[PDB]
Amino acid sequence: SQFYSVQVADSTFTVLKRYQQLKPIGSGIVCAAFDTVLGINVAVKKLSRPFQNQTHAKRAYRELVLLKCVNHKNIISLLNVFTPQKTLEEFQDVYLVMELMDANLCQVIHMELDHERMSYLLYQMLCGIKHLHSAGIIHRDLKPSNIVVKSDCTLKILDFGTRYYRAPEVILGMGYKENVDIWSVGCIMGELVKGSVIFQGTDHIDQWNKVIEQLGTPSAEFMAALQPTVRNYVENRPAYPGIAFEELFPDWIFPSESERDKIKTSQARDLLSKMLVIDPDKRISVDEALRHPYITVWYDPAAPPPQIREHAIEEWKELIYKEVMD
Amino acid sequence: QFYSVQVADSTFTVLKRYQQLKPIGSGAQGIVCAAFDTVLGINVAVKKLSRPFQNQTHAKRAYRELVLLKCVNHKNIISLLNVFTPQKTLEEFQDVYLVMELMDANLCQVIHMELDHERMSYLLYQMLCGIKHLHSAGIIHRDLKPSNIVVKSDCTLKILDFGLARTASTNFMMTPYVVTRYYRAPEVILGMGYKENVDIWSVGCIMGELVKGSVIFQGTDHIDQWNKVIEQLGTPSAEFMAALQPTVRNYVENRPAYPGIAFEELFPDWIFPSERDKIKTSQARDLLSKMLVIDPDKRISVDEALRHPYITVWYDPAEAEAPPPQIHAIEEWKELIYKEVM
Ligand SMILES: O=C(Nc1cccc(-c2n[nH]c3ccc(-c4nc[nH]n4)cc23)c1)c1ccco1
Ligand SMILES: O=C(Nc1cccc(-c2n[nH]c3ccc(-c4nc[nH]n4)cc23)c1)c1ccco1
Repeated sequence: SQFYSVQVADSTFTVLKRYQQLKPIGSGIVCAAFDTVLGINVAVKKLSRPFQNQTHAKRAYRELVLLKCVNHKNIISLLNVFTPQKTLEEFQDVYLVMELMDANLCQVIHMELDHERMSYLLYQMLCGIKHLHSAGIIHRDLKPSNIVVKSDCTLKILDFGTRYYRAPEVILGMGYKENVDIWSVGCIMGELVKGSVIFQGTDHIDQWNKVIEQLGTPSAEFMAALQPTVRNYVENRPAYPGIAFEELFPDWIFPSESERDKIKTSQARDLLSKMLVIDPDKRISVDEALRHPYITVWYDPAAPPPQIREHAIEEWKELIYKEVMD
Repeated sequence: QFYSVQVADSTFTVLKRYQQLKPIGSGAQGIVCAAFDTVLGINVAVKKLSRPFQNQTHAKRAYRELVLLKCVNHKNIISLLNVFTPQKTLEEFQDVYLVMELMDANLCQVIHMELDHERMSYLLYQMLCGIKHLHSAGIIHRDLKPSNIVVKSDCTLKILDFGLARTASTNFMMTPYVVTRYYRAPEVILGMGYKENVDIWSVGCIMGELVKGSVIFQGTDHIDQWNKVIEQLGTPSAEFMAALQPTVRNYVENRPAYPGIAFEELFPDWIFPSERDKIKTSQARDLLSKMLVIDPDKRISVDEALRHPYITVWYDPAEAEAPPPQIHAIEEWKELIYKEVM
């Protein structure tokens, strides 16, 4: 096969000749490109020095294996993968070709969405997350910027797993389970409705303060699950009663141009109140969220789980190279 | 003070506040008129109990209706406004008039209309809510049909009565009846016992009729009712049939075998109401397939039907639950009923 090179935004992209007129859409570094075999625009991602250490190679091998095996309507589709190198010995760069979307969620936060659209977006998020959970993948890094949409309101998750969306248990260095991703969904949901970040901490420790001021000091039952030294910190914070959810998310920030909006507003606030819960023992699960009145309107009763670690940098390199070549 | 009026070949004697009586409903146990209430400035429904004191069953049922109507307070159960007797003493005592909120129609009247998914699911949500409130008070209706459900033009729906006492026996399909009983649950028809989801069969029959615009199981007589069930849903399991009373068991097992019709064929796409309607249609059919189940062991519960995608969209988590209600010789009944009236 033949390639050509183009300097794009401080970088040099060397790609198959089928991908033309590259233009940057984010930062792996990502370009939009016209595919002259398919006749469509695609997204071309050049992986950022994939084998510089232990972390990078581990991450990039995972991303590539998962993109190839996972097929769900709410997870980004891989269209092609290539390298401009011809041997394992000179092998340096990996290019991922993915479907091109219209926008990420940061951009939709700035608009005035009705209940139908908000609930449909949230339904899709939870569907994507459920599929990831069923494959043993707990994401932990969900945020507006790694979720993309089409103008017909289709939603896909970009990666397989920033401070503003981290669950209380992550902040306090506890363990976590599936519903760690529900906290993040609650944070994104709140922001879609409010137009601003719910918990905007100046640092990772100030994050806890932002949570406490709004939701209140968590229960003694929750405290019991902390190691004494971590609990000492938590209990030495000023005490907060928490703000009522009717006050946190007042009627006026919700759509209110018809009478049927009134009940959807009660439902949306109720779901928020179950997702934004400090104690993961008491926080809603993905399956229950999917059955919530606000969400379940989108469920159709009429997808197979995917057919799915420490190494030397050279051992990782041959693993990645094998994945690119088949 | 009272005055008398001849209404649809019956004589009503009512308080003078109740004026311009016009009949709206007939039948045994009660004759019903709309009346303008000059104290309240609204039209109401006046029901005269159809001879409450003829025997012990009549007096029992009349007492039960009155007690329950008084104690129950739920937005989907008919509200009682007043109760009175034209007689002045316990010795005189004879007639009972019940005054209730006036609605716009019986569900018989609005069933078969061209209704969208939004109105249909809303009516069904309301029915389920009333039923659940009854169940939580220990009341299982067992005889729900469109004629005991009433509606307003805004789609508000209420249940009109409390059906059969918990300890009442029913007659199975082999024992004749004159009237139509299109909504009777298979377990009642077959002589079985009943549990709470007896009422779910009725809702399924009502849901199907709202969608199709025709009675789902329209038997020519009491026995043909069962043939209409099996022709569409299919013969139930050997195990289920084997557990029936001999009279029933022998008939039912020697019936021709039917495979049943797929719910996509029974309730096809074109009978349902955009692209938003497509998922709702699919959800509606799914609920129907779970309600219209012969064997009560395999039939959906009221709680589960309320959480269904088709239904739960009308659930408001913020609104307060309605608190649960605070619950003989024919001449002892009279004194019991008189005290309730006064
Ligand atoms: O900006 C446009 N689209 C847009 C906007 C935001 C994301 C994507 C996007 N689609 N597919 C992807 C795969 C990966 C990434 C990725 N971003 C960081 N890292 N990776 C991003 C995408 C696309 C646009 C479309 C038409 C006219 O302008
Ligand atoms: O026909 C009208 N309304 C209507 C129609 C059918 C039922 C009711 C009804 N409202 N309240 C009730 C209480 C009991 C009964 C009852 N029927 C048997 N037994 N009991 C019935 C009702 C009302 C109407 C309203 C305005 C103009 O026409």
